[PDB]
Amino acid sequence: MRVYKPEDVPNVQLADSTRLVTDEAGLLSNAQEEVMNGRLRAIRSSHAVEFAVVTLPSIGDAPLEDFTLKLARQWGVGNEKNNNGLLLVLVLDQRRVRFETGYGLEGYLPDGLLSRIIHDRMIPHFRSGNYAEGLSEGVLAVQQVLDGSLEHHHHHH
Repeated sequence: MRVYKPEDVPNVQLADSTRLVTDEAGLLSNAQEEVMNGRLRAIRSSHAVEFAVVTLPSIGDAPLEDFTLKLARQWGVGNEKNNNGLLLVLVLDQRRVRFETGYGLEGYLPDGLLSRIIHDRMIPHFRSGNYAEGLSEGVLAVQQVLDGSLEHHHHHH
């Protein structure tokens, strides 16, 4: 159990803009991460959306929803409601995940929808102990929402 804060997470969206995946919890693996990289990168191109996935061992007593916002803002992807940007953070000691949308995804992915996706895919796996399966299908769920709506490479500004 190691406590993590926003500036304890490696700022991948400061350099790794083609990966977007961040495993600190040690729950994912190179294969799972690389397959997820292709998914996030596909969205990063097709829908132009900055979708970053992060996993942490523990946040301790830190507020999960506020945590995601703080991390997204410093990375830019959520800096006072960024257009096509979305953050995802998993916390092992809490067994919970939380999404963070800026403003450009409000016409696609509402917070409530993202909250439901947690119950639809993440929870059933976390109950079985499948953290990797929960994350992967949680990401795929968000992906398919966009993939089904934006039939063509769509750029906002």
